[PDB]
Amino acid sequence: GPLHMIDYKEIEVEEVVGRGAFGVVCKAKWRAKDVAIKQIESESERKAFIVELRQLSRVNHPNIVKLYGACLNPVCLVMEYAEGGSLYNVLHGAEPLPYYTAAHAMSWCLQCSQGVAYLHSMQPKALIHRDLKPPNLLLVAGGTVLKICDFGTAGSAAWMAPEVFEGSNYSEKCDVFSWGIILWEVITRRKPFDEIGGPAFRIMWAVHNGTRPPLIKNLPKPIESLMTRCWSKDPSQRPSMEEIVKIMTHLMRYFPGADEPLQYPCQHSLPPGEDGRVEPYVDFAEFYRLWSVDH
Ligand SMILES: CC(C)Oc1c(NC(=O)c2csc3c(=O)[nH]cnc23)cccc1C(=O)N1CCN(C)CC1
Repeated sequence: GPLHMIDYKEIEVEEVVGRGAFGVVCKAKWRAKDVAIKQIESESERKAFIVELRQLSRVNHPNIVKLYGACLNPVCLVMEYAEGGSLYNVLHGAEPLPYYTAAHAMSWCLQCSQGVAYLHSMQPKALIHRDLKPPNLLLVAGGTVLKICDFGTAGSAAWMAPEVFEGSNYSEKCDVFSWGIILWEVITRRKPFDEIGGPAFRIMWAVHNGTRPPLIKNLPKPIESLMTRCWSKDPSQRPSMEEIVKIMTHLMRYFPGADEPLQYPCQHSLPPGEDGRVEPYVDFAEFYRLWSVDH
């Protein structure tokens, strides 16, 4: 795909917003447009920079970040600016947190899977993201449109498939595991394996033994099936991302109002930690209503 060579004199850096998977993201202006620039900081992030630049350029999809171009002095990428911030920040970040609905949660997960499905259909070899998690998912258009960023692989223990941290023969089915966890996360508004915590290896061990995050009380069985399939030990028993996009598209019939921008605040307090099952943040009342009207 097309790319622009950037003169750094054409960039006016406004403020530093935070760090990506590598480097530093800064809000900027270029060609009088609102951009986000990602500067390398460690010089050891050179491999990551080359990988992201290599992938983002050939990738072209509504649910993957627009790469506008690159500047080589100093070494930085010029991408689109995400107004809403990361999905992680929307779920768990700074108070006051925005209120969101089951429709949003389902819509976000559909959009995410849409991007990943595109990546998995790349020619001649599939493109695996290898790092799917809410900090690498961005929200634009008032939090109604999701974009995948941070392709530096193409603190992640909670979203990683068991075969990945085992160094084993992993395929694109590891992305499917990640998506499974993300689905659980947006439904519950809980950090996966927050209960476990510790350092990384404590989660890795838990997941490796077959620990998955707790089941959700009152969750629809078709969503529950999809979720628990996505996080099977055997990679072959997980669905394809092509199948996930189709299933999720069809469930959106029972999730209307997904295009309503995040605007209402939320004062969020959490139920007891481990009961076996957890309460969803979102309400499935309307789902069940619209379902029984059809079925
Ligand atoms: C992850 C973070 C930087 O994400 C935000 C962004 N990010 C972007 O616009 C962005 C555009 S491209 C791109 C990328 O490739 N990686 C990470 N972020 C981006 C913007 C505003 C707030 C946030 C946001 O959650 N922080 C709020 C403030 N906190 C100190 C840091 C997190």
